[PDB]
Amino acid sequence: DDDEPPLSYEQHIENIEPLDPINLPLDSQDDEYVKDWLYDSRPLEEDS
Amino acid sequence: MPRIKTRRSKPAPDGFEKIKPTLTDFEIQLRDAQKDKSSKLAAKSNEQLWEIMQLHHQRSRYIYTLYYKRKAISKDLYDWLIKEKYADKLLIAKWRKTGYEKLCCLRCIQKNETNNGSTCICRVPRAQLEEEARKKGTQVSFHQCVHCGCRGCASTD
Amino acid sequence: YKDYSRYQRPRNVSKVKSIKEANEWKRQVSKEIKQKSTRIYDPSLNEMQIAELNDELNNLFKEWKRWQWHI
Amino acid sequence: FTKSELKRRRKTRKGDGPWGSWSPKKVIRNYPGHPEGTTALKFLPKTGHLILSGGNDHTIKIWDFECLRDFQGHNKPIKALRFTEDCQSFLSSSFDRSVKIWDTETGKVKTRLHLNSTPADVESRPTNPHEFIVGLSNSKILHYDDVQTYDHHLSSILALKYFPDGSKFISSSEDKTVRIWENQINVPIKQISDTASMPFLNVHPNYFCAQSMDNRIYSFSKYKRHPKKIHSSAGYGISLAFSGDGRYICSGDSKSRLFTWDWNTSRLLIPGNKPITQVDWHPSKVICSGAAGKIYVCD
Amino acid sequence: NELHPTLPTNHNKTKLLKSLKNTKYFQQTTIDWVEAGLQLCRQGHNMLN
Amino acid sequence: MTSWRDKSAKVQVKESELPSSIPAQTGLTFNIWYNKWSQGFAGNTRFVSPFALQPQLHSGKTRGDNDGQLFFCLFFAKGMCCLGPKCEYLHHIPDEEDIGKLALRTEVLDCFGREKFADYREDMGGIGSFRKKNKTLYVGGIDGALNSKHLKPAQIESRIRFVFSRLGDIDRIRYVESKNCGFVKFKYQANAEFAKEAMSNQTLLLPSDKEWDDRREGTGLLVKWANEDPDPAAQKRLQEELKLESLNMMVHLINNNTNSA
Amino acid sequence: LYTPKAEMPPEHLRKIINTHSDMASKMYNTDKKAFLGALKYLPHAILKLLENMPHPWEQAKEVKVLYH
Ligand SMILES: [Zn+2]
Ligand SMILES: [Zn+2]
Ligand SMILES: [Zn+2]
Ligand SMILES: [Zn+2]
Repeated sequence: DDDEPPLSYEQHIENIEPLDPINLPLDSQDDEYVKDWLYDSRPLEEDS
Repeated sequence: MPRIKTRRSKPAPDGFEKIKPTLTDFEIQLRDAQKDKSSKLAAKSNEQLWEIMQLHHQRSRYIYTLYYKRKAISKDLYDWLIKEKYADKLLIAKWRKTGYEKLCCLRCIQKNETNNGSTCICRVPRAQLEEEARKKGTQVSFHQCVHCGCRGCASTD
Repeated sequence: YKDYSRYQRPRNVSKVKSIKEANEWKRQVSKEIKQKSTRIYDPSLNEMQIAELNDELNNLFKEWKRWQWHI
Repeated sequence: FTKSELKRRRKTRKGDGPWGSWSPKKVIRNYPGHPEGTTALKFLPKTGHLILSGGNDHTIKIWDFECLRDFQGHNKPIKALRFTEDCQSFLSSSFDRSVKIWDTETGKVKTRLHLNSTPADVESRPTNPHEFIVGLSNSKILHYDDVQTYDHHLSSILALKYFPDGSKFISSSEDKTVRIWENQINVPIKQISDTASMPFLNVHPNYFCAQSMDNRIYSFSKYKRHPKKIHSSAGYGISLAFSGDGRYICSGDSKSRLFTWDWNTSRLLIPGNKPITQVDWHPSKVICSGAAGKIYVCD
Repeated sequence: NELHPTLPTNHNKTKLLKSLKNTKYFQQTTIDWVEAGLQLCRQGHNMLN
Repeated sequence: MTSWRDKSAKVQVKESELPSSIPAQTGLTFNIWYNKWSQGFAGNTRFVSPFALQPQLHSGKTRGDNDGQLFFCLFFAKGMCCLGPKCEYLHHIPDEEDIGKLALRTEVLDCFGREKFADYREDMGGIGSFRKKNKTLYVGGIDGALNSKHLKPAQIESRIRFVFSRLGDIDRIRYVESKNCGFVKFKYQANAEFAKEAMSNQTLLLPSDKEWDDRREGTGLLVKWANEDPDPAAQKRLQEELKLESLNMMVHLINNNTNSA
Repeated sequence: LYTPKAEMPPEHLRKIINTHSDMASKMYNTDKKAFLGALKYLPHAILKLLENMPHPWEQAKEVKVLYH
């Protein structure tokens, strides 16, 4: 509603658990190399 | 990596629950400080900022003392705390250096932000500040740093 | 709020209410007293007009007596 | 300066360091312990050291402002309780058609007042006169010698107050009127019909009263309210409280009528059970009895 | 888009945020994206108001 | 010393007890840039100050005393300073030692640190001008201060003589009944600037009066800067003191040329 | 010389935006000017926000912000 202000993050959002994301089932054998890191936020971010 | 317990977040290491009750107690203090205590003074509003910089300092100082002074947490836990934002990576690192072990803030050392290229006053030893109070004949005209309110991070003090 | 610049006299003086309220109705007479007093001395030459305007003055000035009388 | 001398100086700051020095309403406390709902609450007028809280379990439990003592002796729900200023007496009134006195000294019933027709829902102690003012479903106010009966409105009388000057007794009823009583003449001095049942009233500690209704809280020598279908209390700080049956605590100023805050209480570990039945301030704190079987302290 | 290329300039040594970071008045932290969005909506409404 | 230097300054008003920042509603919607009310008419806007200085009570050492602060707390004068001993400015009646510190500074700005302006405000209110060393206050609006009690004409001056005597050394106090107003002249300008903000929007009630419960309902008095004194009994005193000021400056000025040679 | 701009707690930023909810005091006068002066920069902040929007696979995305 346009009457209500945008709700504060720390009271109404920060505490709640997020939800499941849109991740494909994923194969275990065909997709072995990529299933560890395909859905990371930054993939392979600390892999030197 | 995010403070939120996402699915991406790696679960807790082993020694965490022995220090979780203190860490939650620092957390609830931080939630209280940000509650929009509406004040009128500018002197009161930045004191509310000064309490927040104090609480966040105290939490990281505790985690620093556990890993380095007491070695009572594992390194896998201690890296997990830093990756999950419970402690400040850089503020801890300054404490390892021999001059900056009682450091107020990352903000306080910075030469660039100030007018002249100097650290803030709360980086000067008090006994030196007492000396110009002897020189000027006037008691020391410093009480709290503006960007935290510190009263001497100085290692000698 | 509620201005007092909108409404009428209101007609009866005794029916008006507490003293902090009739104070502003009272100055809501005095301005038209001031305005039409300045409209007395004008050389605008309409002698019939300023006669009916003189009667309106005497009417409002009697009201000004009555608002003071209630207080 | 030396490292030892500089060590003894550094402890002279009060805190450990580095901050160690050189040189609206909210809910503070929740109290359970009544078995049934809590209908009335009164506070000690002299010391502020205790509460006197009625109940729907017929008991009276004296709470420390911990539970000190229990006062039984009524057979049914205690609708109203009032403590006396110049006396060490407590006048309790219940649904059992009796106004029972209490000696605070020995904790025993002294006197029972008689001849009410039906359940007695109000007791107010007149300040100077050593009188008792009870009102009820009897549709009349009985002035008790601690004598006069006042031809009442037409329906049951919800709230009654006493004041030392004229209009000694202010009364409120479910015929949607509020009468100001001339008790020596024993007839109405003034009628206030502006309410559209008036369940609660409160005397300002300005010589006025705050009158309640379903959706409009008025004052009498308005207050901006939306739909708060129906207790009132006036702090010495001007602030005027309003207890709701929809769990809303409506805080207001008794100068601009403005409502500066509205809260919502957490029920207990039913949603219909969360009203506030009664409320009172001390002689900076707010003590509200709720139908969730708990007393809450608002700071 | 491919018929008319607009070539970038090489003397643009001052980006916005890089020069804007240098001042004492700005500070730097890390927070959630949704929190960043809600702050911008609260700030952006507060600016237009 | 015994009344001021012995104790420390006391918190006058609690920070929760401070008034709301929004003014009383004299319009339809609040304006956010200009913190005022916009639509409709504009009513009155003056009210009696809820707070007042008890000078022998609230004076004491503060934080500005140890720092060598030159300026007095603005809300010490209104009776409104919530910092108490933690406040950066001074909390006491200006003295000869204090105005001696302000001597190089008083020329362009007041004892409260606010900068003086070129010419006076239209109603002679506000801070003041640096062009004239005004030491005389126009005590006006006395009817709304007294809550429309009559009293007499000289008892009103008795209220003025008691209140302003606590706020500094006085040159003279004159009350005029036909003009229903007072003229208070001080020894120093800094007392006059201090007593101006101290006594703006106050009331001369003295709780031995019956309206003491209704001191808030009134309008409140106006202390503004005074114009010149038009009677020649005072005009001849002006150029007499201006003559003595000039003779005291020439002795100081030939010693500058004595050292210059 | 030079250093790496300081890292600040999230609670330091969140206190500020909570404090500037209802700004009617006299202390806010410079900060009221600041909001108008930042209005020119505001389409730049919208670009840095919408390009950093979390893609569908991720629940929450922690971005690094620069605030007044
Ligand atoms: Zn610091
Ligand atoms: Zn510092
Ligand atoms: Zn510091
Ligand atoms: Zn002060």
